[PDB]
Amino acid sequence: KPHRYRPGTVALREIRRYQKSTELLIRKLPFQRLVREIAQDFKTDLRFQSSAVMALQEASEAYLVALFEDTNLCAIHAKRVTIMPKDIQLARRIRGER
Amino acid sequence: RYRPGTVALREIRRYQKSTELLIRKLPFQRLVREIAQDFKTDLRFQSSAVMALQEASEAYLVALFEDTNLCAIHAKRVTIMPKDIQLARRIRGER
Amino acid sequence: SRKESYAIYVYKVLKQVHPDTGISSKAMSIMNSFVNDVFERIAGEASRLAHYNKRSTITSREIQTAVRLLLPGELAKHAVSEGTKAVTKYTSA
Amino acid sequence: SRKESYAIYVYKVLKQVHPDTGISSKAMSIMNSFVNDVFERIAGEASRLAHYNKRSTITSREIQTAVRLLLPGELAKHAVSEGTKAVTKYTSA
Amino acid sequence: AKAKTRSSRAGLQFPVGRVHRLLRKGNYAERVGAGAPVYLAAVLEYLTAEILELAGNAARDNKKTRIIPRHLQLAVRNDEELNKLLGRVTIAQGGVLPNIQSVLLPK
Amino acid sequence: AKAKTRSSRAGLQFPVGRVHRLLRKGNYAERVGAGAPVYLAAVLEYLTAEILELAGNAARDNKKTRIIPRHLQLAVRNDEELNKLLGRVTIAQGGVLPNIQSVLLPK
Amino acid sequence: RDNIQGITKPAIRRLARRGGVKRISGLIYEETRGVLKVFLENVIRDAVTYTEHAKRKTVTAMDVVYALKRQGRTLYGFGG
Amino acid sequence: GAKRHRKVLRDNIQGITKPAIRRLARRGGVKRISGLIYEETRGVLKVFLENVIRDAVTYTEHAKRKTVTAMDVVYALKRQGRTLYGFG
Amino acid sequence: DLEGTTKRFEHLLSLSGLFKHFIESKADPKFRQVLDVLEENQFRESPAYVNGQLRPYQIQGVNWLVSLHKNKIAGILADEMGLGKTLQTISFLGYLRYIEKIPGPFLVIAPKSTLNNWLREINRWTPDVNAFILQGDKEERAELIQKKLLGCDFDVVIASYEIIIREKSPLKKINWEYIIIDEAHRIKNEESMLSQVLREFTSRNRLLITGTPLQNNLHELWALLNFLLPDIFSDAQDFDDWFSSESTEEDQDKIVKQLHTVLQPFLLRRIKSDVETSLLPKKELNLYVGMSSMQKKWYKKILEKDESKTRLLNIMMQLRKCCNHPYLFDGAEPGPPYTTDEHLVYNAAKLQVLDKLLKKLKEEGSRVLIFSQMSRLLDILEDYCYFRNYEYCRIDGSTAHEDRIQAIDDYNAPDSKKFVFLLTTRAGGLGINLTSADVVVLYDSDWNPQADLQAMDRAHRIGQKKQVKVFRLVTDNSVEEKILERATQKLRLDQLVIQQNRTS
DNA sequence: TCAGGATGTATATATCTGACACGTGCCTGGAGACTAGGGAGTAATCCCCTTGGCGGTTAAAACGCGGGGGACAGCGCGTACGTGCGTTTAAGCGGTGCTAGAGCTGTCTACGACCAATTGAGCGGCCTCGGCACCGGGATTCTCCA
DNA sequence: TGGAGAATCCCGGTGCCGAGGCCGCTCAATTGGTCGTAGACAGCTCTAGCACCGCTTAAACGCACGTACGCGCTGTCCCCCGCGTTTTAACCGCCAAGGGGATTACTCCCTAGTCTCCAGGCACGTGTCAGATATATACATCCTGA
Ligand SMILES: Nc1ncnc2c1ncn2[C@@H]1O[C@H](COP(=O)(O)OP(=O)(O)O)[C@@H](O)[C@H]1O
Ligand code: BEF
Ligand SMILES: [Mg+2]
Repeated sequence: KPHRYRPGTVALREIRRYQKSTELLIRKLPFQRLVREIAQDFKTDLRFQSSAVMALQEASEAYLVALFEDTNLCAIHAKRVTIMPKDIQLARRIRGER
Repeated sequence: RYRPGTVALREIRRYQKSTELLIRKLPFQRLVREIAQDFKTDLRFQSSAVMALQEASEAYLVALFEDTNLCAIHAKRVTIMPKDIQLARRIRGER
Repeated sequence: SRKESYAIYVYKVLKQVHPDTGISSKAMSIMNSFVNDVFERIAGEASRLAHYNKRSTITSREIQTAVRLLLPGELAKHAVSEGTKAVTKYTSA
Repeated sequence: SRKESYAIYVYKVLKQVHPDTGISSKAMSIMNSFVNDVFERIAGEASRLAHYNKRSTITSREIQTAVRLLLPGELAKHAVSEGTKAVTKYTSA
Repeated sequence: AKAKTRSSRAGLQFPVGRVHRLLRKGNYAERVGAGAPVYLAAVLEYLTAEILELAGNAARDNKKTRIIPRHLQLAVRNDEELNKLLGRVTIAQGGVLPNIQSVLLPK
Repeated sequence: AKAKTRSSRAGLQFPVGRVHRLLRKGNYAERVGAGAPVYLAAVLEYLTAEILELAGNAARDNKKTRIIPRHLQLAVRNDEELNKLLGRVTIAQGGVLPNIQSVLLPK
Repeated sequence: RDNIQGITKPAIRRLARRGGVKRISGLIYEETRGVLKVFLENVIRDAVTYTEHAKRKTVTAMDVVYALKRQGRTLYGFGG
Repeated sequence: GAKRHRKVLRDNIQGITKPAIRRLARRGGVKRISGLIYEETRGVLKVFLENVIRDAVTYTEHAKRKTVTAMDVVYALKRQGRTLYGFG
Repeated sequence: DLEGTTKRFEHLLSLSGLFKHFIESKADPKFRQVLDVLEENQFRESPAYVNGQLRPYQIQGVNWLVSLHKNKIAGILADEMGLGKTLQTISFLGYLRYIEKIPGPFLVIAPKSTLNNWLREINRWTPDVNAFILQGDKEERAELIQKKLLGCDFDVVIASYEIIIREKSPLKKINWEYIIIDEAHRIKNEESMLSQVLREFTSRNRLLITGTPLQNNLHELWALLNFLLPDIFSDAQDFDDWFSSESTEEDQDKIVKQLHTVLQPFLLRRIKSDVETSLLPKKELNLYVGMSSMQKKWYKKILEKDESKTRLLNIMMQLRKCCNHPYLFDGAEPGPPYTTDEHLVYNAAKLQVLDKLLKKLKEEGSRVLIFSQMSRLLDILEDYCYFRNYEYCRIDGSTAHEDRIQAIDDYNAPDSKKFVFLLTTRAGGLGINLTSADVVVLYDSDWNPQADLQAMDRAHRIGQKKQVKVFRLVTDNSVEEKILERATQKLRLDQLVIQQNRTS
């Protein structure tokens, strides 16, 4: 029989890995395309610096990590372990971002 | 007799319609003076200063209670609880 | 001593908007505070912009940019339109 | 074009604290940003203190009060101690 | 000759001269342009007029002829852009919007 | 006479002259006292030395000899005063403190 | 001297009702008293710092307004 | 034939893939994730980026430039009350 | 080393004292020490270890190369492409294998479409040579390195441009004899990583090869040249300002003789026209066609920025896409099913004349080759070939290692009904031979006209039994006209001096 | 399901009063006028840097699938919270009494701005080796099913 | 109550590239004068904050009582995790080519500083009417029982 881990073991191992590391977690080209597309709706034909795009990505990832921590707290509060869109919405609503 | 949860809703409507303060003036003032006693001794307060403190404190507590209510509903309850308050403050980052 | 505020100007605007409506003292003080707070926000943002570009003169262009940064969405368009109209009339006459 | 920063000074402080530890380049950029940010916070608070009291000078009393308003607890206490020490030494010598 | 105030020649009600003075005496920059006060005063007048008309409508809905902090609160918190602008502001003697969650209401 | 820097006179490491120039050109007030730059330089040096000491301990705690943004992040977020001070600050490439919730772990 | 108990139970219930709380636990009261004390401590400490810097001995309404503004809670209606 | 038009489906916001979002949640400390979290996260990120980019572009356009710079992005973030260290 | 330096100067100083001037124009290590003492004081039979016949100029080139080897000096086989220079190289490696009896470690570099050809010809001619095509993933390279490359069980190894960059460390450990560099066009830049890693290897000799010489500048020239004899030059702007760029200011055009005489024995270039080896030239036509009427509207939409709300950050490339083909701009093809019919040819300007020419050449028996820059445009051409149901093979960038080979063989199979052959420009036409084809057509113009010349002569080599009929497509009243004008400008900025090199 | 009792809430009308709208008088701050000079604008030049495509590799995303474990719904029960009532208690308002200290004016001096001459500390450019990040094998530890 | 497989750590060797030290120069920091005004300090006024007492009454409090809700337990099923396999697009090198951002020099007009003067805005009365307050009737709505 193939050797399978119990569900959650790999989750915890990944959690330790990614809280140990510090590299960026989103692919740079997809992120850059997204940034350029969003900018297209404000001023046509802009021209970003590489450092500018990197700063945007740093800030975005930090923001999302903090939001997921808050979402985890809300999900635990509801006596769950699975984070859900209502959990995200509650976190943002309490933060005052809705 | 009214069934539980009726006078409470009536009070909700009344106090959301009203505007005045909800804490007694002299108890709040004694509390303020006692707290300030720990920073510098023998202060002296303007009446408008104490009134401003009361307005700010009541506004703060009311908003905090709205957030606590949201958390309580989120856990499928109708009864706010200390852990609801703690969650609200932790999310806001006051911890 | 003589202490100044925006009460008379707020009252003139009120009589232009609702011609037969008064305003109480506490509300008047609140709106005085509002005008001061908004003034200070805009002026501070304009100051920071001017220092950012190594200039040393706050002009209507920095005021316009600060308005666009602070005011939200649909308010910004009307605000900049009113400012442009006023400056244009002021320079023309 | 010349561009000035706090690299040499942060490095001297580092060599006083940890005599053999080095420091990378991104870490130094972060420390430079940190120093600039704290400078701006303290200076802005002192500015508004001076304006509130209708003064036109930023003195060590304003700087001390701004430190006491910004830094928390033990940081405030030791920072006040250090600033006072430096000013006393500066005047006496 | 006979003076004609800057506010008048700009078509405003707020004081252009006073705003000019406040800008200069506020340590915002070394110099202050000539159209900066006109622009700023026009913007301040616009915002004041906006809040005033909303508060006037609220007071009329309440069948009063005078505006009060409750009416200012209602106007600000019912207009979403003004509410976003004044998001971290407490209005003395303001109150709160009437609001009850759906789940609390009886079925 | 003979030049002796104000930083040396105060017994500091940060540039009192540079701080004085920056306070002058920053348009913070109309005038700048003579002890303000000394006080401000002393405060900035104190805070810098505090964080550098903590980060150096963090770096030595990983058997390293050079301080990196991860080490700065660890020091700041582990000291509670500095965490309270830099509560709104994101440190680039800093990462996160290791923390798994109590109920997530296997019982 | 037990002044925090001066913030009675009915006062807290009134605040909760204005916030919209239909049904309240029983442990809420001590929790809310602690929260209120912490908030007051922060604001009053900043206000007293402003007062002491101005070399006054009376806490004015403007000091409270400034302290609230510094902590991020702007307050309209108490002068400027 | 008819292969020159087989791939027209980028939709850049989809570029933030499911595994990337899951990695972000793992660093946040999340043990288990619902399946609807991905679309919600994409929406949240889009709103955040729109706000920041609007502010940065306003700064740039004020400066009579055509190149958004790291400083402009930093100042937009700081104006939103999210101070960022490490980019000058 | 220094003995080798003295041996090199024995033949370098045997040329003009210009090498002395270069040594004495340095603004200097102990090379002067061996310079001062000297200052004050074959096989023309086409040797039979090959399996075939050597051409006369081929034998002459081999003799020049062995003269360089005996002098221990370097050079550049700048002979025009398709002159059996592969045969020259194979006979030269056979010379080193047999006359000196030294088959050792050798290194050859070729483009990916061309790693096949070198191994095929070396097997066809000297099957006594152990050669590899070092291809495969990390693991397929892993056992290749571990077993045979580490086991020293080879003579020559054939790799691609990037694989050497990937395997520098397991290759630095092997000191070489030759680093054979086909199509040496990557070297034109000094900061190119290929150059950066090829200053690292240490072979006894360094035989640079090309299809065409320098592209733009004396800058380019010394960029190639430095990696021939580096310890001799080791200088950057000395070489430039010493020659002053064809007398860029006085326009004397006589100081070029100094450079030209320096390089004449220091390089070896021959023309196909002089030694025919095929006795048949090539024709050339520029089919100036009008820019299509329908896409006139979108071309206006691009000029006046009229479709809308899209980026234009490289107006060059945008207009170039428009000049190539309308449908690339993501929406010119309105059909939700994306109809495939005569409307495509109707809407594209070039394709109408192209269809006429295809109908002509199918009957005429012309076996055609097509080059392009846009892989997406080649996608559209593949769909249109499906429309006309022609046999072909599509080689593009990033197809495969084996699939390139099999498609080439299928096209070049005798009596192959593959009428057309879709190909890119910068990945396809860099050394392969397609004499089975006769006519070559360019869909677009390229900002490297020397690369264009590299392209057309794919079928115009030894083995061409028909007349080469070149049909370049240029769009009338388009920016491609200015493309062609600048192309001609850069042709003449180089070709005059290239033609002076041979005469004097 | 509805009826009728019971309770709280809105609607109507008559009466005070004190907060606001308005008029007077005055004085100080804004407008008009004029000058100097420095900041901002404009032109020309240059050179680094951003963009778009491809080529080729290869790591990561996408996809399918079994299965298990966690979300979720229902049920019971027991106690903690809401509603009401009589008793007590302290808030609120008024009044009298007193003085600390807030706020203002006047003098004058010492401290900070500004300028000019001088010099040395810090910045950009340049070279070099040691800390660090793999890379492979081997050893240990963890997890999971018996 | 177990060995077996996968994960992880231990240790040594290797290549590299960026941190750290040296060096010329230039521009900002220091030193020394003069000069003008901010504010330090004294002295005066009178506001408003602190303290206490008396009386009314509205809220707080303590207790009884009942039920609605929180919480524990059980079962079910659906949807997420884990892993193997195929496909796709990210990533870095490369090639051109312009363009945009920085620098430099010169010019002019727009803002600060100064002075004169008068009217707009502020402090101070004054009446009066919008709102606060008190009663009375109408109606909605909740709740137990049918
Ligand atoms: N001496 C010769 N004898 C027979 N065939 C030749 C000779 N020289 C060249 N060829 C043919 O001409 C073609 C040219 O190929 P190659 O030598 O690779 O040219 P290049 O090296 O210039 O690309 C080869 O396919 C070969 O078959
Ligand atoms: F003549 Be070679 F194939 F370029
Ligand atoms: Mg050949």
